[PDB]
Amino acid sequence: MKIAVIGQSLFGQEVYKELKNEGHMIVGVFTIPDKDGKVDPLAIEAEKDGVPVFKFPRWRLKGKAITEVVDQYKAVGAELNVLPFCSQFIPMEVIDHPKHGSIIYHPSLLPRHRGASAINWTLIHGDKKGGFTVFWADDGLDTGPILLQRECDVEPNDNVNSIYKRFLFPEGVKGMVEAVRLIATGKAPRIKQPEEGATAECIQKKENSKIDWNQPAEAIHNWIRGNDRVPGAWAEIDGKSVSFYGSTLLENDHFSSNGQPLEIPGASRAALVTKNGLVLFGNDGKMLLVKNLQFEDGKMIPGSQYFK
Repeated sequence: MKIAVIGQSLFGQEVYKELKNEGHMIVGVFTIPDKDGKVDPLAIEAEKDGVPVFKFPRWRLKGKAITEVVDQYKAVGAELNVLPFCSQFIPMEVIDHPKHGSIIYHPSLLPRHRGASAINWTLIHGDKKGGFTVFWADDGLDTGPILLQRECDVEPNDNVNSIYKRFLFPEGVKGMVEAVRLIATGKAPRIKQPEEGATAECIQKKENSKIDWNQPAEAIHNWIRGNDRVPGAWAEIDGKSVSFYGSTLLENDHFSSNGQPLEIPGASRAALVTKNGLVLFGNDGKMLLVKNLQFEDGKMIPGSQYFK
């Protein structure tokens, strides 16, 4: 069928590539403008194939759809919109235009974790199960009826990168391909999202990923891994913003060490720089271990190497 891919990232690129390879006609790719002279992976592949690329800065202006860009969109004659990691606001005029409307990839088990940082919140909340949903876009945010859903276990030390690389990305690509298959072959369902279990959270940015120290060790562990790598949980240390990566919980066989104390403003007590990384305390007397630290615009350095 005729598909417009509206989105970005290597995930968007892979979904484009697999749909193409399944015999679908990609009539257009609609992605973000160039930033720092880097073209989005989705745009790179499309161009290589001669598929038309569009890079709208915005689809809307003062609460009204920009007719000139909507018209460019409508001209490619999509029969279905596919939205992998679309970071743009898409007018309902566009969402509803194709005969099959639009499907969206969402990296959580809807109705839980609506919002653009669902992977982060899956981990921040310490969920035991995670996964993704392919759903039909409606006018709300991640509220449309479910086409399909796939689950995975969340590992205790999973960060955003590990669960994304292990499951959400490669199975997510397959799920999108399968969803289009079901649509083409005419049997895709529209399961209304249940009310029970619905949650919605905010977008994670550097600013709001600052560590709140007045939590138990386990919650701090979840906070750090839930923002690792991006945007990077951080705290001020010695006047400067330090980001934390590679968290594990630490309970026992202590205090071997001997650690070198590191004051962290707001921490329940001083941290310990040790051979195995940076030991941090929660407000419950318990410990976590951070393997890697990063300063602003910085390369990562091992927690063990803080004073060197």
